[PDB]
Amino acid sequence: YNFDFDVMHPFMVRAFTPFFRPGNLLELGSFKGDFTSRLQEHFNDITCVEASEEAISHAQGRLKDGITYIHSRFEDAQLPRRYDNIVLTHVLEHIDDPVALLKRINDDWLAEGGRLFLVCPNANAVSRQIAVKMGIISHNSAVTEAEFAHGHRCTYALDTLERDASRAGLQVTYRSGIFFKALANFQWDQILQTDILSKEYLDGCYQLGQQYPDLCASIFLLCEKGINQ
Amino acid sequence: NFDFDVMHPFMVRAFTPFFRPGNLLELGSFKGDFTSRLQEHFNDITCVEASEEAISHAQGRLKDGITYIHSRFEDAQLPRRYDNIVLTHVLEHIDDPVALLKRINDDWLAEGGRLFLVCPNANAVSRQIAVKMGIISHNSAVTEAEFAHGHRCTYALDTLERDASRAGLQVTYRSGIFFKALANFQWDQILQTDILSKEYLDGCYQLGQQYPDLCASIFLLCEKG
Amino acid sequence: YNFDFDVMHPFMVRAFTPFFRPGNLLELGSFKGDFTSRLQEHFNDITCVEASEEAISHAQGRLKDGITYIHSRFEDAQLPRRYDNIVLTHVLEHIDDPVALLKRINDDWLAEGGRLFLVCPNANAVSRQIAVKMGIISHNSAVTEAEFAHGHRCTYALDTLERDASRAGLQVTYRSGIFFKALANFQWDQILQTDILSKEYLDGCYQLGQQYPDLCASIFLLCEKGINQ
Amino acid sequence: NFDFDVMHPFMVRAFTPFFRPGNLLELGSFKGDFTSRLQEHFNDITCVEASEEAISHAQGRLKDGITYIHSRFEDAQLPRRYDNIVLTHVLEHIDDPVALLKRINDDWLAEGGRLFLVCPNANAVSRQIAVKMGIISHNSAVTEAEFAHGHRCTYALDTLERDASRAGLQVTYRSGIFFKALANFQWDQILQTDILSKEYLDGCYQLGQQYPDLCASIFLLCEKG
Ligand SMILES: [Cl-]
Ligand SMILES: [Cl-]
Ligand code: NA
Ligand code: NA
Repeated sequence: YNFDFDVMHPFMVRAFTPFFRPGNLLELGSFKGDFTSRLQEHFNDITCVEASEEAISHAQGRLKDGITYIHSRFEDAQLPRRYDNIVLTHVLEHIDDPVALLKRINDDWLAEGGRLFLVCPNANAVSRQIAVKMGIISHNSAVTEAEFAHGHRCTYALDTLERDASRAGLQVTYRSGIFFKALANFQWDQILQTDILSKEYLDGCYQLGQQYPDLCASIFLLCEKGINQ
Repeated sequence: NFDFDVMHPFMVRAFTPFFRPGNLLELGSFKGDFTSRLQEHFNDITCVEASEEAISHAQGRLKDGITYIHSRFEDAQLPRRYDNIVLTHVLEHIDDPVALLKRINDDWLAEGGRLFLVCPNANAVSRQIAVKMGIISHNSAVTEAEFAHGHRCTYALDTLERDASRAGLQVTYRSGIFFKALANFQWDQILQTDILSKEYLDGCYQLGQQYPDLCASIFLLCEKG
Repeated sequence: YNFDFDVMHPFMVRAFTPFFRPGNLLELGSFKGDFTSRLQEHFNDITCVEASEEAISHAQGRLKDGITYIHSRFEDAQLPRRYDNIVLTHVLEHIDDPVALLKRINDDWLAEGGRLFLVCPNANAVSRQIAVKMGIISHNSAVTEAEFAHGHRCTYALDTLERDASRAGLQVTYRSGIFFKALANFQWDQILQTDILSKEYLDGCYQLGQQYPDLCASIFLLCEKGINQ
Repeated sequence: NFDFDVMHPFMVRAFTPFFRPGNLLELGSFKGDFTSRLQEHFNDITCVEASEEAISHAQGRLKDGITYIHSRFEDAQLPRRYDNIVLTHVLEHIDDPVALLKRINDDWLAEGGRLFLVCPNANAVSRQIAVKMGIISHNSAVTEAEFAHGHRCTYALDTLERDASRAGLQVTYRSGIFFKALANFQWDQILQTDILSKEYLDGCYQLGQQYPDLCASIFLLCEKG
């Protein structure tokens, strides 16, 4: 059990489902294709952009047909088309110039009526706030040493995430949160090996999280295209 | 009027990303004040309203493309099932709310259809301040004036989802509409002044989504169970 | 490990400590003396009112000197004195007429300058809200069957608790919450047998709970005497 | 003025149940506006203020029982240690806030003494609405105007407790003062009207305690580590 892959990925797909547009999907930062496989249950026409040849090859081997793979960094990517749905989940925090990426999404890649599904780890998640109170993390939006090593350049909260989307020219249509998270991953991974927490308890955390977006594991902005000339 | 001038447009904004293609049923359409806004999104709207006077008034002021059904909910015979059903600021008046919601689930929602269920929120900031002030006993109380207006309940997210769930609906999304720190009587006064802008109101709508429990109205997006 | 006795009792004493007045203390509903023993670290002159002869006898055996024991129901209790500190923790929810008890506290028992420490289980605790979303409990302020069996007649939240204090003539001076609680007791009691959660993590829950009173395990009103004639 | 007329009295209300018997030190007492309120609770108050003009003004308008110390914090030589230390709306101006807090911990607090640390809150409702409106980039930003006024930080509970902790203080209680949904410029306008009562303001103070993160100002009660 990995909390991110086994718990968060499915709830993210749940969170997105009511907002999906008919048509195609673009997955930015598809890596090894773990999230793509869930998206394939919803879309037959998926385009995947990933900078790592190794990751993109693994995906290619594992996933079913109907994926267009684009091996590129986002700033160099030349896409053949515009997209009805764009997924950017746990990628923006790794980008040196996040406004410039969101701006490409707005200006170059969103179809008319298209939607961006923008999801990042939340600074203000309960578990993270507890770690801040414990002094393990200096403050909520801090980037820790491990985090920086893993490539994080920011730790978004709803305030700074909407700022950057807004700065990029996107229209933010909906703000929400995914999964009320009171334990840290290291704790989840241990507890999930036990029968202490049920699947219903997890579903409850998802359900309650919608009522306290600011306290969830990940925060979620639904965005639409704004006119920029 | 805060409710018609501020709340109605934000309710439509909140629904817009969830609307399904197809038709729409408005339950409790009254004089058509909300229907007019919905007409910007749908050419095929069916309206159910028990007051003949109200429904007559709407018919007078709305554009073509409306099927009007003059009936109590318990008596209503609808000719189709619906991709979108709106029940906004109605359920808190209903003596047996779960029974109405169960008709929606079992009879009126199309497969794939969505119910837009919106009710005034007991935990709204302005109401909580009124409770702290001793004006209202507690958040989910029904005041004498509200009871006189026909309220039988003051929903919060907990009680509203309970009733939807008991009816057999699948509650898909929970949210709030408008971060509300002032009472209607105060808004109606301040709205005559230039102390608050439209951008302020927009800001309250945006912030509201981040604190659903504190909003003016709470919103459950539901699907057929 | 019992979450209530091992985790909540000590945090309750922490929560109270900054507000304690010099002088004596009255503990209403002292039962077997589990909480009294912690209070004895702070006060040498404690008066304990308890309706159960069995419980009050157990306390008597176990606790150190400096306790005045009063075996009475609250409505019949004739106390010799007024008190600088009154503790009513997890008792008010068991009372058929809670305003009438709080009114005795205001009118008969609080000394001038005296403080009431009023603590009840919170309807809106995170764990409880999750159980509501799971459909195990109908709504936050519901009283479940097990709860009713244990003697609960109400499940307070900050709104209804301040209402009743106010109705009784008390002045509510401070509102807070004790312990950010995302798991149910049955889960705590299992997890506490493991090394999954540390003492620092628990302290973090206490610390964060103060910032979200409405979501804590127990809610806490600090009250002072109001004039009633 | 919202800050002097509403905020100051609620700050005293918030401190009152935590006050220790003994003496009190007010750091950054300026013209004595807050000191006058504290004088209702303490006969032995020591005031530290760097502006000679300000401190002269206070001396003119305050009652006996005040020791005035005209000094920068870094230079201040205090004759005693203090049972109560007040540092309200000062720390956000200090270039090295942890260094000031460390002097408080190590040199000025009496054993058993309490520090009343209060700063304007980045996550205040009114500020969050301003951020959603695009007026301020984000909650903890410092605006040009605020920077011109000397702010170097916009604290929230997370950053304020971080700095107190780094100084070696023991953070004993965390709270908020005043649930604030309107900006000062809006309060100052609405306060001229009769749209909001004193009971409304009291209600905002009461509700604020239940949502510290959303208050006008945040309040840490600290003790010596
Ligand atoms: Cl159907
Ligand atoms: Cl000392
Ligand atoms: Na442009
Ligand atoms: Na009386």
